[PDB]
Amino acid sequence: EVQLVESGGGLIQPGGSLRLSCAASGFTVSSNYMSWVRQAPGKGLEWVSVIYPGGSTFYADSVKGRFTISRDNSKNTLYLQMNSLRAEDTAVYYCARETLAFDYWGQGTLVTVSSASTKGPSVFPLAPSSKSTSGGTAALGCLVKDYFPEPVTVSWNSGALTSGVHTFPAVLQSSGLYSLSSVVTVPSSSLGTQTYICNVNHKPSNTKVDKKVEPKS
Amino acid sequence: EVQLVESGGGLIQPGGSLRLSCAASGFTVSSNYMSWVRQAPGKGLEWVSVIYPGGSTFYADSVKGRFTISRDNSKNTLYLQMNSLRAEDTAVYYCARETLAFDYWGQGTLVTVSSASTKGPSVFPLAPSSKSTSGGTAALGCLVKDYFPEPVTVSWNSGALTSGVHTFPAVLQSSGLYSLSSVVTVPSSSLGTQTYICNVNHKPSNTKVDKKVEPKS
Amino acid sequence: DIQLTQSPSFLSASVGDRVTITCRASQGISSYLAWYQQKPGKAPKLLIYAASTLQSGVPSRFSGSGSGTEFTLTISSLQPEDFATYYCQQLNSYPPAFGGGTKVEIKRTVAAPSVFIFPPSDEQLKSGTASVVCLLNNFYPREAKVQWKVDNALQSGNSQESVTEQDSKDSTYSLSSTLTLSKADYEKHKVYACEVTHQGLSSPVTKSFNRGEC
Amino acid sequence: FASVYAWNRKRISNCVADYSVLYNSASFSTFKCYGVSPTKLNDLCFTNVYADSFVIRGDEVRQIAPGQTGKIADYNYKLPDDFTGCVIAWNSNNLDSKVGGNYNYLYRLFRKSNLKPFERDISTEIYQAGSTPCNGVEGFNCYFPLQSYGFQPTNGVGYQPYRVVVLSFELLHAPATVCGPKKSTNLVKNKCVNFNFNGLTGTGVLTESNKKFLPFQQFGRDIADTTDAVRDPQTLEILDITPCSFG
Ligand SMILES: *[C@@H]1O[C@H](CO)[C@@H](O[C@@H]2O[C@H](CO)[C@@H](O)[C@H](O)[C@H]2NC(C)=O)[C@H](O)[C@H]1NC(C)=O
Repeated sequence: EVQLVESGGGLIQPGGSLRLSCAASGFTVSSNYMSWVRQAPGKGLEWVSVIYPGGSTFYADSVKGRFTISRDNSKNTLYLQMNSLRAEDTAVYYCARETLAFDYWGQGTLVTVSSASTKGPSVFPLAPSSKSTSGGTAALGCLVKDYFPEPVTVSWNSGALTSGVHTFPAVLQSSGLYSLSSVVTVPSSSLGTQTYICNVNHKPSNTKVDKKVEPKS
Repeated sequence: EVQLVESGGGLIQPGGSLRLSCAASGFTVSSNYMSWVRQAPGKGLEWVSVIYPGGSTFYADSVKGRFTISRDNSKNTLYLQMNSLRAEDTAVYYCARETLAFDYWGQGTLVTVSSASTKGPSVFPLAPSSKSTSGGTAALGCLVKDYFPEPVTVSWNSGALTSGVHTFPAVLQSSGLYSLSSVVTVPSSSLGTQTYICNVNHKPSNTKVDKKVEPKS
Repeated sequence: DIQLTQSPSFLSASVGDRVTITCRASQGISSYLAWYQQKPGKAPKLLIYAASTLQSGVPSRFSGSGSGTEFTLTISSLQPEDFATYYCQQLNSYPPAFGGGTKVEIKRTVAAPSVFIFPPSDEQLKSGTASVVCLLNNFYPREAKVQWKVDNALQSGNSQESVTEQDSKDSTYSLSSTLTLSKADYEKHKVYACEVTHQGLSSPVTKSFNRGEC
Repeated sequence: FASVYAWNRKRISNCVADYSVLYNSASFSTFKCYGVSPTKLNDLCFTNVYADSFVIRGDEVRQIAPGQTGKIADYNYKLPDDFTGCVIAWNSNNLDSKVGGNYNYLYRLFRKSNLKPFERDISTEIYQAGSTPCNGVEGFNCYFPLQSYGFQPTNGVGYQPYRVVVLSFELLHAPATVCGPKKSTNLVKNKCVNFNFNGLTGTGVLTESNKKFLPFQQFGRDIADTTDAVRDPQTLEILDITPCSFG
């Protein structure tokens, strides 16, 4: 029935700002209790703000002030204009239609780092090897390292291989930059035979690189 | 002299919106009576809005309110920001420079369907056959069916053959999707001899497929 | 009260002749309007000024005749290249009223159609539906009849036609009729036939195939 | 009358204005008053009255009003936003429209910028449209700025000529000027009455006199300074004023 979608997340520094648009795909945002739910990664949820069908605000505890909600019924859009982010909210944002309980609430992200990295990958191919080979299968992958702007994706063969493809959670180094490695197993009879090209895309930047993984020389 | 071009048409649903830019290729849109003329397909024209050299609006009858015109002289652009389209305007839009009469008015389209199809073609080649053959010539073509997003094009050999190539008006089925077939005649001595590949392009989507038509097996 | 202008549409003629089109005005208007030429799939172009002072960049074939009401345009010595509609307007007043448009045909004589029937492609029968196309190529009188027959049963209510604009070169029409069936129902009959009736044919022409015969 | 793009401007001045002969003439198709409702005009006084005159179409009489837009109010004749006077308009098809078209009534249809209120512009420069200097030559990128109503007697209403007069009462800072009318009744005698003689308000019995004022003196006074005689403005006869009885 109702398929709420949201847009507006990105990266910014303190004292910044940002408008989020809970695009009410679905009907009648003019007369429904709507709200913003927040969670930091690895943490439980948290509640932010709420609009009444009739107009009221009641913001949360720590984000009291400095944070503004509104709606637009003719456009069927909820508007969340924030500013002066203590950067301590770096979180994954949700907007949900409270219907006597909740449910019906899309998703959308944000990060408020106090830096300006947004560099992108450093990609290497981790070759299939006999030390990775065992019997019928052997594993190969791609190591994408040293990037700040958290959302990064690596696919295998433009999205073709879904078997054995497993991207591991990115790791945050002491340098302050993230790194990860995605690996997939494939029959050992098929070491170099078919195509295995990892497609690296960095969305905050505009990096797109395809790297082929082949057995060691 | 003056060669008004316009841009901004597409597809949207009710309560939507859209800015149209009558790009004044040509001079002095700062001091001319400009207007928007509308026609539904198969129908006569209709008048929408008008700007004065000095600023006034006077919108039409049914589109009274909910519809906004403006200019930009330094950019030489007319701006038509509409919203909340009753979808009952699905029409072919024109912007004309009223010079004591009218004339000088480019073209530009729009559709406001309450659906979200935008699928694309279903292409088949209609082979040249003896039942289509008669004496010196025989006809072959391409059937492109079941698509919603009205503007679709089929060319013959990347635009090479202009003789006998005739695309027939698309037909709207009960299913709600369009369909059409484009056919071209070619000497019967040349059934399979040369290249006859129909190039199907669907612009609202991004479909591009070339289909070869050959005599029946 | 708005003006409602009217026009006696659907003209038909030959080349080099005289034709005359009037435009009613169902209120007292003065003498300021305008005529337009709308070729199909294009932008209009105004010919007659706010009365009869034909705007420049036009040939000497149009003769706008103005009055208080009942305005009238006249083409003398036609030329094969005016395949479009002609509208009225009404300058001066902001919200203006438009006409109804007059398409004009170009009489030819008697040119029968080339007929051609196309069976459904093997790709489509996989999908589970069968389109059976029948084409009528070049032809003056558009008043053509397309009768589909399936195993000699006249088929009613599963076809659609469309027709092209009168051709700017040879002033002919072309018509495509599509018969739509399910794969299941298609596979239940043998002969598919398309019988075309037309003034240039002494008796109707049938093009037909037999499902499943290479 | 006068064109619409060069309206006239008559400055009515000190006199006795009777807006009742206007208000009740029933020959006017439009009589709107803005600063002041019509019936109270013959009871007020201003410094100056201006009267502007011109001729327009039938359905452009709705742009002669404070706060409108359109080719007439934009650049032909603009009324300020706190107008005070009244606008009068009546149809004149038989006088101004002539068979074959009366092409002597023009209006301006192009201007750089809308008029200031009560501003007037009779220039005839070519409205240079295209960046290309017109050089005073017609053609493309340059329009003549004046068009003409071609009025014809067989025109539907709303295309027949209407004549318009805009009265604008203004009050600068002078000492006085034109005033409405002076409604007066009849003079009775030999009865204790409540009287007003062009300003002199009093009570008493009025009686025929036999004194003779000088021909510029209005009323007479007694010793101890009480009004005891008046002169009737209309007939110019002296009347004594005695108090009515008390005791
Ligand atoms: C004011 O007007 C009245 C009439 O409206 C004048 O009365 C006239 O007086 C003369 C005397 O010289 C008579 O012969 C006329 O017959 C009167 N007219 C009427 C209608 O009665 C009066 O004279 C005017 N005031 C002044 C100062 O002249």
